[PDB]
Amino acid sequence: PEPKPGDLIEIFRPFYRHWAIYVGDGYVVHLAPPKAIVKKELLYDVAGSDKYQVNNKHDDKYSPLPCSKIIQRAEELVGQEVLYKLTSENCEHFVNELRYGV
Repeated sequence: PEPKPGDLIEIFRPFYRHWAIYVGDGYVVHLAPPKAIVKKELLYDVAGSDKYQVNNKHDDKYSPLPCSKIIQRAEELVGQEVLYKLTSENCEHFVNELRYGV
């Protein structure tokens, strides 16, 4: 089933979860090493063969930003580097910041 634009994507990679944000038409916005940059890539490629799901876990208590703001922000961040560690705590924080705001 296809994710909605703005949906948080939890990719069950072996021994670690990788987070992304769906920005429509098959694409996700996520942090990746090409030292790590914000990339706009195909969900097909980012998920690979790994199991994944939509997980807007904080939607029950927190209110998501309008889907226009989620996409404008996520896409206007693409290209910008992050000099911090690619921890699942940080990958979750990065996407939660895009969906819910600061």
